[PDB]
Amino acid sequence: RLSGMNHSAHSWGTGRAVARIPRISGGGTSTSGAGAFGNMCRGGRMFAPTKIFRRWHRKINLHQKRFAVVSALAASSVPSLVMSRGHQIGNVPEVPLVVEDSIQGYEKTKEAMAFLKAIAAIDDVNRVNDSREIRAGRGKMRNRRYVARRGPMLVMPNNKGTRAFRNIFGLDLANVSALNLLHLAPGGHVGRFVIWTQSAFEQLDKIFGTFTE
Amino acid sequence: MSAPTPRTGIIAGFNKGHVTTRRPRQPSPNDRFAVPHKHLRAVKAIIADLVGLSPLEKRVQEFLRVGKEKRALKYCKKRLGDFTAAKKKRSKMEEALRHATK
Amino acid sequence: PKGNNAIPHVHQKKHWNPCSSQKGNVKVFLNQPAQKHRRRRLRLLKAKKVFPRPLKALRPQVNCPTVRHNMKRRLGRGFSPAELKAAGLNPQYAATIGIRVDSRRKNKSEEGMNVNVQRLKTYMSKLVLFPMNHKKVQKGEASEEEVKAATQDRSRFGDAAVGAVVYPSAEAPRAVSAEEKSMCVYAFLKKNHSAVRFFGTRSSRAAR
Amino acid sequence: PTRFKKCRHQRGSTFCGYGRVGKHRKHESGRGNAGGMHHHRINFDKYHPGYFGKLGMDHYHRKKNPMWKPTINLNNLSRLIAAEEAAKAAKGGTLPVVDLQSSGYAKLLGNGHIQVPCIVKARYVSKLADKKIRKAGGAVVLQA
Amino acid sequence: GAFMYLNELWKKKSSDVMRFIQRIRSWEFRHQHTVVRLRRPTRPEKARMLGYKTKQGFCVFRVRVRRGGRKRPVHKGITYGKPKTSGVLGMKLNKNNQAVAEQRLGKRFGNLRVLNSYWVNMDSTFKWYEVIAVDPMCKTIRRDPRINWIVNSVHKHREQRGLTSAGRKHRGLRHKGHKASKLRPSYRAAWRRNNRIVFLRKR
RNA sequence: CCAAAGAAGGUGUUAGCCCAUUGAGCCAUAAACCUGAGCGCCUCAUGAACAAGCGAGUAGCACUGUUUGGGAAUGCAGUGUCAAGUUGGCAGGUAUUUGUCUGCCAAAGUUAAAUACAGAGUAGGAAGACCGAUAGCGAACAAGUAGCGUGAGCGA
RNA sequence: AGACCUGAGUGUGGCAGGACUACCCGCCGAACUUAAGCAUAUUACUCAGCGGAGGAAAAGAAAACAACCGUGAUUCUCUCAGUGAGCGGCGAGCGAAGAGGGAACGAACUCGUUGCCGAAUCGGGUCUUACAAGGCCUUGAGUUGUGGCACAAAUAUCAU
Ligand SMILES: [K+]
Ligand SMILES: [K+]
Ligand SMILES: [K+]
Ligand SMILES: [K+]
Ligand SMILES: [K+]
Ligand SMILES: [K+]
Ligand SMILES: [K+]
Ligand SMILES: [K+]
Ligand SMILES: [K+]
Ligand SMILES: [K+]
Ligand SMILES: [K+]
Ligand SMILES: [K+]
Ligand SMILES: [Mg+2]
Ligand SMILES: [Mg+2]
Ligand SMILES: [Mg+2]
Ligand SMILES: [Mg+2]
Ligand SMILES: [Mg+2]
Ligand SMILES: [Mg+2]
Ligand SMILES: [Mg+2]
Ligand SMILES: [Mg+2]
Ligand SMILES: [Mg+2]
Ligand SMILES: [Mg+2]
Ligand SMILES: [Mg+2]
Ligand SMILES: [Mg+2]
Ligand SMILES: [Mg+2]
Ligand SMILES: [Mg+2]
Ligand SMILES: [Mg+2]
Ligand SMILES: [Mg+2]
Ligand SMILES: [Mg+2]
Ligand SMILES: [Mg+2]
Ligand SMILES: [Mg+2]
Ligand SMILES: [Mg+2]
Ligand SMILES: [Mg+2]
Ligand SMILES: [Mg+2]
Ligand code: NA
Ligand code: NA
Ligand code: NA
Ligand code: NA
Repeated sequence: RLSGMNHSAHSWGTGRAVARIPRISGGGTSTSGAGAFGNMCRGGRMFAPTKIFRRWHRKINLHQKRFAVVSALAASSVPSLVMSRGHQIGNVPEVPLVVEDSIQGYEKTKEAMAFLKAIAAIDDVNRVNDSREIRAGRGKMRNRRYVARRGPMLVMPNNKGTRAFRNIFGLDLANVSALNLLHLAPGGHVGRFVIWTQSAFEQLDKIFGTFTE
Repeated sequence: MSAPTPRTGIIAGFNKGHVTTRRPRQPSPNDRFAVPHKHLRAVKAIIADLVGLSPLEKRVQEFLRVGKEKRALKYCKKRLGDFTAAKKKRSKMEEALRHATK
Repeated sequence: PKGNNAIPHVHQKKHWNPCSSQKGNVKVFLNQPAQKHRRRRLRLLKAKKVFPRPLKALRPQVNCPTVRHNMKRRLGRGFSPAELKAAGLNPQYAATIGIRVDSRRKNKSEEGMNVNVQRLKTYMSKLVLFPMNHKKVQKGEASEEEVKAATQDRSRFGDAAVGAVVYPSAEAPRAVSAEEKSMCVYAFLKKNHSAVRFFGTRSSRAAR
Repeated sequence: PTRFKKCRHQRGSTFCGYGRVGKHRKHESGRGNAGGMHHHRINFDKYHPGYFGKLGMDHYHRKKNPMWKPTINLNNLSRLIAAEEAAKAAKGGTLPVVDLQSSGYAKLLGNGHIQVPCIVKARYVSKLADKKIRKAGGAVVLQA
Repeated sequence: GAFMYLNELWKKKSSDVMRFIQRIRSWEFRHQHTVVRLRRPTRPEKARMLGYKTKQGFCVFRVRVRRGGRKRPVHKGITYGKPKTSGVLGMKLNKNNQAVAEQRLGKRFGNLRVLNSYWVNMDSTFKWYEVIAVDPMCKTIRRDPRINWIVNSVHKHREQRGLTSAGRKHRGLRHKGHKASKLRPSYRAAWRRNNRIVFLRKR
């Protein structure tokens, strides 16, 4: 709040043949008589300095949030929508992709990678791996140095079983009890590639309901 | 100790309100404030006999000696601010006059 | 122009905005999630520290005051000594076994006293009292099997032993009574209302 | 969003929709509701009549809990009854019981036709509501 | 006990004998200093009521304050601004003379902790209050559970922050509920609550 | 080829495997802290069962000033006047005089938490849809420096 | 002579003093501004000024709300409520509280009094591994009262 305004900086008046903008007081310095207190002056105060009262967060209706999540889930099951979103699903056996729950017992990232190759999500994983690169602006000067694509999202019934899958680059992990729309439709684009465990698949009817139930 | 009168169960009336089994008012340590204070009164009587009268009390006693007791009450009310206090002071001065005579 | 708008009463003529020359008077809630996390973490830490005792002390069930809320029930500050005596507990001892005590609260009826006495009875039936010395266990003190099988309540209101506050049950459907088909409820209610509305004037008219 | 505001369309206009003659000055008509009795009187009088003056008594320390008294009508009483109970409800038989103070209401008013007969427990009632519900085969039970 | 007799005797303050005693005492006090250390309180009953004990580490000081209203210290009685803030003589201090005496004693003797004070005498120009002080470095004080609290640092110069009884009186903390809603916990705190602009996150 | 490690720093181009990191663990500790109120000993405490009173220049009240949404006065201050306690006092938001009801018991004191940190510190962290060297702090740099004013100060 | 009352001098043992000051506590306190003028009002019980603490501070255990089927120290949050409260050249403007959902909460204690005791108290020596919440001694201080016990969460305590 004090930025640009921490000077005496009175206006010289109108008798002198200079503009009427406030000028820095004193002498013996290069800054003496320099224009101050203005968005146009060097070292001055910006127009409408930014505040922390700006509305950063938003309220969304609970039913609208649930509708959005339901629509993203419905769109994730259409192979053409998943294809058009960017994912490489040309070799996967079926959409929606449901696998057995034995993957929750994996302890090695190489077992996880073997399972991914077996179910043919390795194409999308390789897509994101090849897509990794350096960001294209000041974001990399901030803490956003690297970017990559999304890749498949593996959904588990509970919090267990992610040990072998946490370190795979390009694979996201999800819990069926807490499904995020920011991950079901990245960028606002519906049609994410989702790999369901069997238990997570069977929980879907009770989690989201039915048109009648 | 009489139990309180039961309510009627309707929103309007003399005993309006939901019907419950009312309990009597339980005794409290503050119930001893209304009890007469014999020892305090005796101490105050000794101190009053020792010290005598204040100017307010002298003026009120002279007002009461002559027939003017309403004027004594007015003077007490002006000096004390309250009509109850004025009446209490006038009654105390009347009792003091009777005690002085007898 | 101005047109047809509401007359504005926004109430922002004081120096609330933090600018140069003004400290401001504002309150932002940017630490809300961090404070929620801190509160939950502190609650879990306190539960771990006071294990196996319930995190929240036992509280009575009371009726909300005004006529707008008197049909609602909630948790009180503490049990009155009358209720503790009826449940067979010393208030000073109950204050040591996790029961809140409130000397101020008066019991003006038997129903609100009986519900709280029942709460106290249930809590004392479910209570497990650890011995001061496990070698010499006194009367009313738990055995080693109970001490080893102890568990912490850690509930938001500390009412797992006694349950939530009880409400009156809804009346079952029934048939209309013969007196109910005939009685004029509005006439009855209006008569009762007017009895109090015009009590003073009726009394004055009767006196004069 | 700033990219949708009129400031972006007026880049290069040099006046931003305020004119060369009149210009955009700081406070050309006062601040706030200034001049509601002079030089804004037409606006105040034609758009907000009744603004100026005094009316009625003064109720010092108004508590709104004592005055709480929501109302419900006879044709709306099916909102407080479950569907299956209204399925079996009929005049001359067992009828559902409605507790208005627990449902959030204090007075029963009685506008329109009552769709389902019942026994309504209410603090207050209208004479028309009482008569209509007694005609329809229901009842009102006073409560507090 | 004897306390009852002393209490009633000091409630009879307008009698002849008490007026004589108070006149002699007012003369004697008038011919003394502004602050005077005493061996024993002039009113032991009042001192013991307010917290004084005949123990080592308790001290009593009689402090004198001039009577009358405040005068605004403006040069030649000249004030600039609205005519509302123009009075020089009719203004009154928002702090009572008992608090002023306690603060003078506490500021003069900074090694003592002021506990309480009581009225003893007043004449046409002066007013006398006896202030109880405690030595925080005395073993008797530091080992007594009932006066131990005053050794802590939060109680340093409590009379200057208005935490004494007279301070509470002129702060309005003698009242509760609808009589002191804007004065609790303090008027500044109530003003902060009522005037701070609140920005909820999602709004 | 590694991954329970893909973590984003360095290194002569864009590095999981060049380096540092990224984890279980391991070792060492003034006091304090925590642990059948950890556990012995000496000493010292200590638990259970064998009638009257209650805070006086106070509270009022008057006048004046001030403060409050508080309005025939919400608090407070000055000065005058000044109680009750054996229709005891106080509050119950229109002044009076009654008499009923309800809640409470002023005029000593202590007290943790939840709360502030709107131009503070100490020791650490996490950051950011922020700024990017005329910007962001006055100050990315031997910056409150060089310099200026009798000085308060001003200040690249 | 002597006392004890009041007051000195000295020795001995301490403490105060300044900094900081964002927040917090006490005082003191404007004006620009707004009212399209201006004096009440507004700004604002705010800036500047003067004191004082702390990691928080202040507040805090009912001379409380209420008017209920009642509630129950304080503090804070959402709400009440920009209010069919109120206040105001009734203009510009201003503007709370109870109830309710919560956070927190082992939350309570101490003195004076009154009864019954009455030096049992406190300092200081000395001793016990100990400037012991211990013993012993001590006129040193205190009877112009220090300490104990009981006062509603109560119904004795004091022996053995
Ligand atoms: K919403
Ligand atoms: K003076
Ligand atoms: K003047
Ligand atoms: K409040
Ligand atoms: K790298
Ligand atoms: K009464
Ligand atoms: K305090
Ligand atoms: K605060
Ligand atoms: K800080
Ligand atoms: K103007
Ligand atoms: K003001
Ligand atoms: K509540
Ligand atoms: Mg700048
Ligand atoms: Mg670029
Ligand atoms: Mg034990
Ligand atoms: Mg335009
Ligand atoms: Mg124009
Ligand atoms: Mg003043
Ligand atoms: Mg308070
Ligand atoms: Mg032990
Ligand atoms: Mg042991
Ligand atoms: Mg007085
Ligand atoms: Mg004002
Ligand atoms: Mg006001
Ligand atoms: Mg009292
Ligand atoms: Mg983050
Ligand atoms: Mg440059
Ligand atoms: Mg720069
Ligand atoms: Mg610069
Ligand atoms: Mg200031
Ligand atoms: Mg804190
Ligand atoms: Mg404190
Ligand atoms: Mg105001
Ligand atoms: Mg004593
Ligand atoms: Na791009
Ligand atoms: Na990791
Ligand atoms: Na200082
Ligand atoms: Na609340």
